[PDB]
Amino acid sequence: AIAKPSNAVPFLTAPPCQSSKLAGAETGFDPLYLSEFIDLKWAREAELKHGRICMLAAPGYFFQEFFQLPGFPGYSPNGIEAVSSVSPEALAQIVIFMSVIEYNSNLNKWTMDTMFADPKREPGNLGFDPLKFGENKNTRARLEMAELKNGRLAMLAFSGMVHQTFVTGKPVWASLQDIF
Amino acid sequence: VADMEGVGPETGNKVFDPLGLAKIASPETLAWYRAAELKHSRVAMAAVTGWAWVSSGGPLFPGYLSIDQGITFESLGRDGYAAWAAVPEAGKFQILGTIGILELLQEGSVKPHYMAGGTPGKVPLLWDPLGFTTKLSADTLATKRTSELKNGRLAMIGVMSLVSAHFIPGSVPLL
Amino acid sequence: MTIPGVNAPGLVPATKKSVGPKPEWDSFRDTSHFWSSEGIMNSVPKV
Amino acid sequence: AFVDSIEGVGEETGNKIWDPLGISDAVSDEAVMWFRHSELKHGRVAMLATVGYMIGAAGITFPGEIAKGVTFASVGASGPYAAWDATPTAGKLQILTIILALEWAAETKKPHYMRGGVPGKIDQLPFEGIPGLWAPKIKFWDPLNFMGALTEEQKARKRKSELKNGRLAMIGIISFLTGHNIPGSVPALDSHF
Amino acid sequence: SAADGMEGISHETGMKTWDPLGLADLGSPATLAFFRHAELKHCRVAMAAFVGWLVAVSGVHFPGLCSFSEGVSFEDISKLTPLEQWAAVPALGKAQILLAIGIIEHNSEWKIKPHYMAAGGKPGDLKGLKSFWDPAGLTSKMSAAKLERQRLSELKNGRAAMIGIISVLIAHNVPGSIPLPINFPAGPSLILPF
Ligand code: CLA
Ligand SMILES: CC(=O)O[C@H]1CC(C)(C)C(=C=C/C(C)=C/C=C/C(C)=C/C=C/C=C(C)/C=C/C=C(\C)C(=O)C[C@@]23O[C@]2(C)C[C@@H](O)CC3(C)C)[C@](C)(O)C1
Ligand SMILES: CC(=O)O[C@H]1CC(C)(C)C(=C=C/C(C)=C/C=C/C(C)=C/C=C/C=C(C)/C=C/C=C(\C)C(=O)C[C@@]23O[C@]2(C)C[C@@H](O)CC3(C)C)[C@](C)(O)C1
Ligand SMILES: CC(=O)O[C@H]1CC(C)(C)C(=C=C/C(C)=C/C=C/C(C)=C/C=C/C=C(C)/C=C/C=C(\C)C(=O)C[C@@]23O[C@]2(C)C[C@@H](O)CC3(C)C)[C@](C)(O)C1
Ligand code: KC2
Repeated sequence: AIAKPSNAVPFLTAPPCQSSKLAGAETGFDPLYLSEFIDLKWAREAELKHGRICMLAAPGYFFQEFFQLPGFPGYSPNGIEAVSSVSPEALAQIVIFMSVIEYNSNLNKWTMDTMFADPKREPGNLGFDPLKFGENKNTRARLEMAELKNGRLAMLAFSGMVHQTFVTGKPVWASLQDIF
Repeated sequence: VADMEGVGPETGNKVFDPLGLAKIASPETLAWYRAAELKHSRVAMAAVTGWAWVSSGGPLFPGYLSIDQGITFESLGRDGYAAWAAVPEAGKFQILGTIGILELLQEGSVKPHYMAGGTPGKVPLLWDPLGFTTKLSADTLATKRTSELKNGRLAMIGVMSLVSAHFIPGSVPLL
Repeated sequence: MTIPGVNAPGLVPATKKSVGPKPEWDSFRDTSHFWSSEGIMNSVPKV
Repeated sequence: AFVDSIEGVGEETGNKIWDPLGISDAVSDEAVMWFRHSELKHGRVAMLATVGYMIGAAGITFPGEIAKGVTFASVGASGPYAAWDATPTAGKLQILTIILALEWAAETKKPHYMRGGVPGKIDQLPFEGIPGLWAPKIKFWDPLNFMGALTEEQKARKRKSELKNGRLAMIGIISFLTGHNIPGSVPALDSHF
Repeated sequence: SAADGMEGISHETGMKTWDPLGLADLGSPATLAFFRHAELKHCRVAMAAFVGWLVAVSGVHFPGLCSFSEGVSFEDISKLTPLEQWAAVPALGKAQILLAIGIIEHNSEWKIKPHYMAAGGKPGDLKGLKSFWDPAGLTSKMSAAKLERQRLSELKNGRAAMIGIISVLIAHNVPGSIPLPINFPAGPSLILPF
């Protein structure tokens, strides 16, 4: 006889995230009720950032076994010994590129209040849309939900790939094809 | 059923359905049957003409079939099954690939599908691209379609007779 | 790996051990996880 | 759905609902939809399996080369029972994944069968209406549209016949498997199967 | 879709816009203009690339030397496979070739003020860069219908060319892709620019 059950876990009360306007809110999946504690916009900003990183990582991890950047030294088909073998001053430059992007995108807005101090500033809307898909507002909801779901699936997929490589010692495709 | 072509005065000028297969057919099922009949008939006509041309002497292709393997059209064998076996497997594969891409184009390029409200067994992609027979009347075109169906069915019988002569030579007369 | 269903049977019949004499209470008490000195030590998580 | 409306009543059990154990009286009419969907699915899979098993027992097989080195006769040498185990794992996975696509597309259709749709009516075109996916519009059931010539009463009678033959096929396929596993349990089976 | 007035409908797929995945609907008219400009750029680069690949396979080369300093003759470079030719071009030569290309691209985006991602798009329109496209006025003899036909032929030929260039580049590297048994040249399928 729950008054406002969660749409995902119907034997629990509705979390605050369920009654919100961010995308993907209806599922209402929050058994631990972390939306009540954590700021909801700040967590969509983190969710989207993590999903974007992971959905760049998972294709990268899965295809670096198959393909090599032509002539690159220290290449290994599996990502872990690949990062072990690759020269440190390439990983350093990658990290510097990421840090430069993060700093310049989040200039003067790095804290839960300073970020989203501006009411316009939306969760995860950093303004990166060169091709301007966002001008078409009919499919904006579809694209937002698809980005969210794909990012989440990519987080889980990259975690699975990395831990399966830890288990087996072999790259993702080799480990998969040695099951069947 | 009677609206469709193929019926002629030979079989009593009525539909030849001894097993009653047309009675369980929707309009579309009839379209599928007609398209299959047309394709089978023309394939059989091409096959029987090629087989007769090869087996009955006459001109043959002049050059080589493969420089790397050095197989001449003369050395293929000049008989159906053994010549087809002696053709290189790559040649067979690309012949079948050409036919496959042709049929995929036939299915996905003609917009009114013969099953979904189109003419059965028409190939606007490939039929007289320069217009050898385009200005003729509709009545002559229809009776020529009837001729196509008739002698194409006779060609079905001919090509199956050739196959049954190859595999069971004591069956057919002659050959 | 033996994927049950595709490269292996879905369910293998279990070993029928046949009906026979009973065991002894001491026999299955000096191997229990709670009433045996070594059974207690074999009940600690390996990890 | 409601145990009544459904058509499966026949003369073999008298013209009444055959529920000896009252399974239908202890359900909320939501599960009767699931039972007629599952009954028809079972019957259809069972008759396909029955004709396939009879074909295997008779020994008829395709001309050859199921795989690269394996032949159809060789992989069906030890009757139909061991044929599945003998088939290549890759082709087995392709059969399983095409069936997965079919049975996922059938479930994804909006009216469903439990939530107010016809239990048994698999969607004729499972793979259409899916954004980002393309299939060549070959409808799953009755691709050639044999059913266009049938009127409402004729197809009702044929649905009755479908249910009867599917039930009989369920009995038959279980008879085949049980007869193999337990010799002499089904006396009408020879050494072929 | 948004791709009806655009001038790319073929006669091979039928007179319906072949967008099976509906990428034209997803995005703005500016996005679709970007897609058209990218398609025409890929088309043009692929035509030029297939002609260059045919030239490299044939072996015809300029009479002269690439650099008077480095011992790199065109005769010397012609003996390598088509992509190792570019790999063997001097670094400074590659740098200034890319400099010219980048200057052209920047000026195409700059001086053509009504932008392709803007009102009055003109997506593939690079005329406006004076004396760049058709300096000799060859198309000047053509009327509107002939121009439309030539544009459609451009898109068709370039689409086929960008299929063909990838085909020849991958056919030897992964054997069995193209059913033909012609022994394509060896070498990479992808070269880093420097
Ligand atoms: C989380 C992201 C991520 C990270 C951390 C790495 C890290 C690494 N990759 Mg990379 N990689 C990624 C994604 C990633 N990759 C993706 C998505 C692909 C495409 C399948 C590749 C393909 C790839 C290959 C083929 C190779 C590496 C290799 C490497 C290593 C050396 C760096 C290098 O050469 O990069 C090369 C980077 C690329 C080829 C492209 C990266 C794509 C970026 C991340 C996309 C972002 C830009 C965006 C799409 C553009 C927006 C356009 C807009 C303005 C219009 C290093 C461990 C090398 C290796 O195996 O070393 C052991 C190597 O040979 N990666
Ligand atoms: C007593 C007796 O007989 O025993 C027989 C019985 C038995 C056993 C059955 C035997 C056999 C086999 C037989 C009889 C086989 C026969 C096969 C047969 C009769 C095969 C025709 C093919 C026709 C073709 C290819 C036509 C193409 C036509 C083309 C290329 C056209 O486009 C036609 C057309 O351009 C025109 C000309 C003019 C235009 O206005 C119209 C168009 C554009 C459409 C045996 C072994 O022989 C012995
Ligand atoms: C005697 C004794 O002691 O024991 C017996 C008992 C025991 C052991 C049980 C036995 C067994 C096995 C049994 C009973 C097996 C039964 C098997 C069964 C009952 C198998 C059905 C298949 C149906 C199919 C494939 C339907 C296809 C249907 C198709 C392709 C269609 O759609 C047809 C149709 O489209 C047309 C052409 C057009 C329209 O006009 C109508 C429609 C649209 C419908 C034995 C061996 O008998 C021995
Ligand atoms: C089936 C199989 O397995 O393999 C098959 C298929 C497969 C794999 C695809 C293959 C391939 C490759 C293919 C087909 C490659 C195709 C390449 C292609 C289609 C390349 C076009 C270049 C055009 C250019 C440079 C034009 C410039 C033209 C310019 C700059 C003009 O000025 C034109 C002009 O009109 C103006 C504008 C004004 C007029 O006043 C004057 C003229 C007329 C001059 C195979 C292996 O070959 C065969
Ligand atoms: C209608 C069907 C058909 C088409 C549309 C078609 C088109 C093209 C095209 C155009 C895009 C090219 C470029 C091309 C090239 C080659 N074809 Mg091919 N071909 C077709 C049929 C056959 C058959 C039957 C054979 C064959 C062969 C070869 C050889 C091998 C030469 C050698 O090995 O010396 C080469 C180089 C022979 C073969 O593979 O022999 C092992 C062989 O028997 N083709 N073929």
